[PDB]
Amino acid sequence: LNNYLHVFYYSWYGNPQFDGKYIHWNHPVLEHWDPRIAKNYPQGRHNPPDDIGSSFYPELGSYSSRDPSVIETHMRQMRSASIGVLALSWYPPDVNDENGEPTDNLVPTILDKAHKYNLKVTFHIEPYSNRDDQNMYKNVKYIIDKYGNHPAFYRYKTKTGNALPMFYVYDSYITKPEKWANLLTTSGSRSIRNSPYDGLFIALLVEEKHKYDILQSGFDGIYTYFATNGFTYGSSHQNWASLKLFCDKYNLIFIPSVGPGYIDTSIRPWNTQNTRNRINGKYYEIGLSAALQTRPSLISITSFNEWHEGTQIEKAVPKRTSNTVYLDYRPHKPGLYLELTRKWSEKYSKERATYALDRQLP
Ligand SMILES: OC[C@H]1NC[C@@H](O)[C@@H](O[C@H]2O[C@H](CO)[C@@H](O)[C@H](O)[C@H]2O)[C@@H]1O
Ligand SMILES: [Mg+2]
Repeated sequence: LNNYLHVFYYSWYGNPQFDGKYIHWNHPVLEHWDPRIAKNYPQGRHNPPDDIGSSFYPELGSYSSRDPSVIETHMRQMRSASIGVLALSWYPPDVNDENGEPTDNLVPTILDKAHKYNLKVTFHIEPYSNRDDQNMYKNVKYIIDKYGNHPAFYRYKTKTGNALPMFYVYDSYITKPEKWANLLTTSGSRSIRNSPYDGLFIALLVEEKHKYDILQSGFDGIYTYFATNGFTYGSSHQNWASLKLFCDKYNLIFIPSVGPGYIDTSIRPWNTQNTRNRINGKYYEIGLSAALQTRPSLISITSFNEWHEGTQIEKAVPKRTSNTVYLDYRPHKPGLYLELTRKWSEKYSKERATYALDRQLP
């Protein structure tokens, strides 16, 4: 069970059975800002269970994240894949993504279940409205005060520092470095550094130039998230070597994000250019291979169950409707991407041993 391997996990799915309504599966088709194109594409909310906001279809179907048996299954599948850490998409309580309802109320159950399959839960901080250095302080405090004592709570166990929480911060670069440095530098007006609420803060890098913004901000590490090689400077794995090298110079944790392919045209029909075909695993493997080159401190996986963007490694089946031929992992099985992960996880987990300065040889 590899604890240096992280996977981005979403809890925002709902169905009538458990939530009393469909959530996220019944996703709207997001309109192009230019309506003179929006009108040449589908419109409105997907009407599940047959029609969902996804180019693939889950084994569990139109499932509820509030369904213990789903959480259980999910944990089990991550375990099969030998992932130790799920990076849970998080919004503050009474707050939600624009296409969902709130999901902090669920976290207690997700931890209990992560614990039950001896898995760990770190937090993937979404860009909630008015996110800044101030409410971030209030939320870190809430998160550790609320979930720190839970034996599922993830802490990067520094070989010989303190065991430190990790916070992945999605679209960090939105908040100016001056503002981050209030919270993330030692002498910042609201610094949690050297405090009971200190952690390892991970910033999304997009453009080459975000490097320097990230240093000025006070962040401990960087992650790329994006599954589409070519989309951003970060998500392009040819760049990854330079980001490792930079991260080494400035004592930053370089966490590359590897994805098994990309397709989001169920909800962003204009977004074809970033579609990547899975090539039955070849994409995913070239991604995980390029990540291992760098000899990274952790590796992140985009994603377990981002179904809208088609980055999910979770078990998916073939399905056909009156009008839709859903994609699927055929020729191979529902578990294909869990096995490709288990494979490369055990390879990473092993290779990572030879890295440490203490474990070198004559
Ligand atoms: O986890 C970070 C990032 N991942 C990809 C998306 O899930 C993105 O969320 C936006 O896009 C989804 C559709 O892809 C949409 O449901 C949501 O409301 C958006 O916030 C997310 O921030
Ligand atoms: Mg150290």
